[PDB]
Amino acid sequence: HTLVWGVWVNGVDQGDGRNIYIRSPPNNNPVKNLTSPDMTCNVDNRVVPKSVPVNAGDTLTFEWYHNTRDDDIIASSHHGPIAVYIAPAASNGQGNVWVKLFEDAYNVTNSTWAVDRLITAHGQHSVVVPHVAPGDYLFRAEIIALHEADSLYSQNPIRGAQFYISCAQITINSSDDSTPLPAGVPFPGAYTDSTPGIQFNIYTTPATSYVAPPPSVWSGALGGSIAQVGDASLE
Ligand SMILES: OC[C@H]1O[C@@H](O[C@H]2[C@H](O)[C@@H](O)[C@H](O[C@H]3[C@H](O)[C@@H](O)[C@H](O[C@H]4[C@H](O)[C@@H](O)[C@H](O)O[C@@H]4CO)O[C@@H]3CO)O[C@@H]2CO)[C@H](O)[C@@H](O)[C@@H]1O
Ligand SMILES: *[C@@H]1O[C@H](CO)[C@@H](O)[C@H](O)[C@H]1NC(C)=O
Ligand SMILES: [Cl-]
Ligand SMILES: [Cu+2]
Repeated sequence: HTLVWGVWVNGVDQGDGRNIYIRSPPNNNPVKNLTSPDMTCNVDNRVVPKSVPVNAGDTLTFEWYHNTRDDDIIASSHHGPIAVYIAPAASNGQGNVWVKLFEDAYNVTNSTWAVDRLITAHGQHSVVVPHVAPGDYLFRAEIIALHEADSLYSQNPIRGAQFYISCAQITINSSDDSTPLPAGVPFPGAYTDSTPGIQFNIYTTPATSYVAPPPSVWSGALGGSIAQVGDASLE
C-alpha cells in the first residue's frame, strides 16, 4: 500500500504533485485485475492540470509514501520488483504505447528486492530522461508486490500479484531527439496469468530464480537507480 507524493528533478523537489502533475488514485489500495483499465494509470486516470518541465539527461526521482510523506513508504511484506514505463500523453495510456525505461527485481550482492531498497531510499527511485521528441509524456512507475502472488487474482480474487501504479505528467522541453520513442506494450494487456514474474512464490522459491515480467528495457533507456536524492524533512 503506497502512492507517489511528487518528483525531484536533478535533486530539486518539484513540490506536492498529487492530483496536480500525478494522476493520483483516491487511495493506496493495489490494482490486481490484469484486464482492468485500472492497469493503465490506476483507478483515476484523467488529465490533471500540470506537467513537470525536464530535459533529456535530467534525473527524474519519484517519491512514494504510505500514510504521510517520508513515513515507512510501503509495508516490508510487499517484496517485489520496480519498473518505470514512458508513453506519449497523446496515447492517454491507450494502445501499444508503454516503453520500459527501468527494471529492478532482486540484487544478489545485498540480497534486497527493489521494494526493500525503496523503503531504505525514503521512497525515492530515479530514471535519467531519455533523448525522445520534445513534448508531453506519462511516466508510469510500477511496484509489483508478490506477498500473495503464489495465487492468480483471476482464480482467487482475494490473492494475486499487487500493482502499485502511478502516472506522472512530464513535459520534455530540450532534447536532440537522438532516440525517437518506439511503439510499446498496452496496459491493460502486456501482463496475463501466464506472463513470467506474475505468479511466483517468494516463500518456497529463491529470489535469484525470480524473472520480472516483460517487456525488456528499451536500448534508448539511460538507466536509473533506487536511492535518496534529497531530504523531504527540510521543507
Ligand atoms: O507477511 C507474509 C504474509 O503476508 C500476508 O499479507 C499481509 C501483508 O503482509 C500485510 O502487509 C498486509 O497489510 C495491509 C492491510 O491488509 C491493509 O488493509 C492496510 O490497508 C490500510 C492502509 O495501509 C492504510 O495506509 C490506509 O489508510 O488504510 C488502509 C485500509 O485499511 O495496509 C496493509 C499494508 O500496509 O496485509 C496482508 C494480509 O493479507 C499474506 O497473505 C501471506 O500469504 C503472507 O505469508
Ligand atoms: C476485471 O476487469 C474486467 C474489465 O474491466 C472486468 O470485466 C472483469 O469483470 C474484472 N474481473 C473481476 C473479477 O472483477
Ligand atoms: Cl495486502
Ligand atoms: Cu499493500
